[PDB]
Amino acid sequence: PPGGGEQEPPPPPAPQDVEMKEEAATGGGSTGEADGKTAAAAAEHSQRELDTVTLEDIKEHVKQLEKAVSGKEPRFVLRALRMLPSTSRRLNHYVLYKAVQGFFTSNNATRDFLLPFLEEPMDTEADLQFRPRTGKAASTPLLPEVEAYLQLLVVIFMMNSKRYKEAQKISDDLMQKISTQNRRALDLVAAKCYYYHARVYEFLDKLDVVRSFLHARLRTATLRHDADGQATLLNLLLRNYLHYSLYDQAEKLVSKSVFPEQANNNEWARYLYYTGRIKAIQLEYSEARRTMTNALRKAPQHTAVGFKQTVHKLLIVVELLLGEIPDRLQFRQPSLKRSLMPYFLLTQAVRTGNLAKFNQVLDQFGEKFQADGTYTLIIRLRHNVIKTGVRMISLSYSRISLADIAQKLQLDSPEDAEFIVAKAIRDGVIEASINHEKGYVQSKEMIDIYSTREPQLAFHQRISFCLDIHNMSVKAMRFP
Amino acid sequence: GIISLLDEDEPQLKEFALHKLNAVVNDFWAEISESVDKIEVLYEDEGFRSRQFAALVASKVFYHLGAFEESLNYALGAGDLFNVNDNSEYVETIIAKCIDHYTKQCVENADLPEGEKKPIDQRLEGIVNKMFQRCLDDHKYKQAIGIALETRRLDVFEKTILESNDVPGMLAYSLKLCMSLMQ
Amino acid sequence: MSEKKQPVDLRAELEKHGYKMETS
Amino acid sequence: MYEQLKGEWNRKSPNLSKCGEELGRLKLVLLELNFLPTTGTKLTKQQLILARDILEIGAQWSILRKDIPSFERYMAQLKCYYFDYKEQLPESAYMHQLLGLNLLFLLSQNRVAEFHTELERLPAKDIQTNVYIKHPVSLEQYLMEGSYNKVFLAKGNIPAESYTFFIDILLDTIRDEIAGCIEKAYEKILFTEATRILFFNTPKKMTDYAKKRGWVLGPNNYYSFASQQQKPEDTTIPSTELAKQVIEYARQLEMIV
Amino acid sequence: MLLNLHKKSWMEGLTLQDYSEHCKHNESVVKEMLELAKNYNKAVEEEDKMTPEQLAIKNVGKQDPKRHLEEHVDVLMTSNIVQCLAAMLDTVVFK
Repeated sequence: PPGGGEQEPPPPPAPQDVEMKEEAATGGGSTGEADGKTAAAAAEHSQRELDTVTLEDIKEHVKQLEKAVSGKEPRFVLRALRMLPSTSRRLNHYVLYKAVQGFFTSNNATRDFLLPFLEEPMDTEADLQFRPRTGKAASTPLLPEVEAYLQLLVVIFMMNSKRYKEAQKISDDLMQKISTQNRRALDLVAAKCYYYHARVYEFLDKLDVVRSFLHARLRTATLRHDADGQATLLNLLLRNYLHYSLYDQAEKLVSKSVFPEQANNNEWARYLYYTGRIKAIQLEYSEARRTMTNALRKAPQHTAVGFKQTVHKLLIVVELLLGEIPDRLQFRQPSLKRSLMPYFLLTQAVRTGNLAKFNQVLDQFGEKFQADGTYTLIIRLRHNVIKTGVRMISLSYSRISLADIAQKLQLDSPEDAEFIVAKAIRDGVIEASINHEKGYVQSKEMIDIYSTREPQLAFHQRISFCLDIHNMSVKAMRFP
Repeated sequence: GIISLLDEDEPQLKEFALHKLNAVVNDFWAEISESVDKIEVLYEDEGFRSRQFAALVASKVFYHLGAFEESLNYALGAGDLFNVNDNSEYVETIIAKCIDHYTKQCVENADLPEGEKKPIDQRLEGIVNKMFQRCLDDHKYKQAIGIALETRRLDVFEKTILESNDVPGMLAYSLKLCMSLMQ
Repeated sequence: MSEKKQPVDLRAELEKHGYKMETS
Repeated sequence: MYEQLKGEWNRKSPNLSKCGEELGRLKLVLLELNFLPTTGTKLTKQQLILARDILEIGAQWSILRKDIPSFERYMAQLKCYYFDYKEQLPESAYMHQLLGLNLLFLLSQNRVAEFHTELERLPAKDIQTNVYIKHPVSLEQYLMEGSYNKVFLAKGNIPAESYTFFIDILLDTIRDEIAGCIEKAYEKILFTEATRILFFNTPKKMTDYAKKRGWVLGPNNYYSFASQQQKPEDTTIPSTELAKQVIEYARQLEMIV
Repeated sequence: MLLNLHKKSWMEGLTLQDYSEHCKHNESVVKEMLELAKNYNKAVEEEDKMTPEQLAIKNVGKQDPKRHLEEHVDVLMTSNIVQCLAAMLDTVVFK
């Protein structure tokens, strides 16, 4: 008891400092950044806010409860106040409440007091200049609080932050005018709590009412604030719309646009994983392997944790349907390994041309196939076994009888033996010629050609268009 | 895919189809894309009294598909039921496209200067002075003289300078704004 | 990051090759 | 109240007149409740379920008359019914196979994309039971096998069920696409195995294709001559576009400059 | 005219001959100087691949660059002479 009682005081001071000065220096600094320059945007505290939010998402967040200085909620949410020279007095009032909190119990517990608190900014009337400061002062307690998952009486409080964000959405439909240099930070912050829309709604069932609401927000941002807005909202669309049918494959067709410019960073890569599974549902394997590889290869630096391992998991699925895959056991991480353990023997069965080896993988690992969600291609891969199996033996064997190859091709009668190779040439597999009497399959090859034209002529536009973009970057980054 | 109802002959299934459209189209905004060619069956049929609203929903799917001038063409063929209802935001876009195309059509006809001028539909110029009633009723001279400079025509502009109250001397420095941006 | 997506969730052969001789 | 509605469901229809009469009574249902947007009080959606049954048999009648716009209309109604914002509905016997049997015709006509996106709704409903999925996918593997043989044996055993004129066009789109996926280009083969290509005994389809193919008609044999074919060189035909390639590329070089 | 008289040097002798003399040689022994140019490819670019690693050691630019820039781009401009003047063969040989 004395140890646990005296170890309570040490923890709070760290949130009492960094959690106090995180939105004070970044948010209060963004106030001066939003007064001037305006360049145009930047607003580097918006990306610094991303660093602080992602910092809280690990440790320590805020609430929950923690029983440490719950008076931080009324601190920033009250006392604009009101015009800038009067706000300076309230900038001293934060220090006044620092002394009040340094004297008495400092209101270490709020809970049901969030009802007057969250409505106090509406009692001030008003900030009135910066809506992102009002939305952030209310959300910063509540957004990390969603990670508690208590599911009692505070879920509707998260919904109240969603209503405050809807007031942020109506103001996202009006002012402008003109260059709402704060709406990019509103795109950032709202995309977060739009994913908190996803989490809080997923506590019970699908959000479908918010699918029409997301389409209302996604379409009302057109065309003005779509920049960096439409990208995050399209992932908010694509993610759960990939979980719930339907039509998103043809919906993103008419939705594009592209939509440029890609922001922010890994956002477009993960979008190419989301739409990567989409474009993989059309089964064209050149665009699917390029969108899946570009999804993972374009994503630094992690941690955390396993979904960046999931894009790598589903990445080589289209490579399994290509007919040739390397053994990936050397790419296993300490985490991704234990997650894909069935998928290991799966791609090992894809390398081999044995049917029973692949079918036993299906019967045993079908439970993990339910966990991943990819099924339909597991039964049709038997056609990849007959095409890779015939690619194997044909190129392999000098002249193979249709009765001897019939074991690995499982039928290979005297009739279909013609089509196996012939319709493989239709798919561009093997050139083997067969004169059918008994018969026997005599595989030869003569090709000397290509390896030339498209690679070098494309490399011209590749390199040139690249260095042109690198011009568009460097030439435009010299403002300082 | 509610557009499949249009294959049946009698128009009452079409009015019930668009009654399905105007509500749940939020998720179906992209669904009508491939079937717009089937919407053309209603848009090109004169004996169909609801072809107007058929051009409304066709202008909505074209609004989601990114088509602007095409949505303006169907806005002209959307009759009276189009201009009467404005909610959400369908307005600022189509009136931006309408005013833009209108003022550049007026500039096109102003260089002729006279004769051979292209035909101007009464509805696209109808929502010009009708939506300008917002500028006349709200008593905003800055925007009123703004659109008055856009139309490039002396008649409706003569009505803007004829609006009530004052504007005692405001035409003077308004011409300073004109000559500043004058081409 | 931690932002965005990720926080959501013939043998060798020895014996057989030596046996091929004495098989036939 | 209202009806008589499902009285013709057990007897089906002797001709298309009763199908059009059912379309008329269903039109009266469309005159009152229509398809939407009545949430309810799902008691008003009870006759929507009673409509789903006759719309399922309406799709069986639509394929019975072979008319494509009919089927895809009632299939879109069944889709939007299961796609409606309220998913919970009384379970219907055809609710499962209407996805899979249409999927059977969908993939067995050689569509490799729409199979994945048809079952991409959610995997759970497809995994549980009543699986018709195994036949079409292996059938497609027997399309490039090709078959013919194992498909004709699979033409004797079909799930099926109640969908016929779909598999009729499915067979037609199989026959012509075999002649499209064979040559060019394949090498020399013998006669009696081209009798094994199209099977039957000596059908007139072997004369229709041996003409269409062309290719070659040899005695007791067939050839790919001549040769393999047309012998692309390509000589200097690509050299002109090779010149043009750097024509506008040196133009891009001057754009830097 | 006296301007074009000395321009005969860098343009062509007759404005026809000298670059029809470039149609005389025309890659002919002109690949020998392409072999020496591709020897300048191997020579200069084998020490050009040593440059960016050293840039990572010294951190970074010694000002520099070695230049060791452009060069064989001009050889590719002679490749524009290759593609153009050889595309004239289709006009020369046929009618």
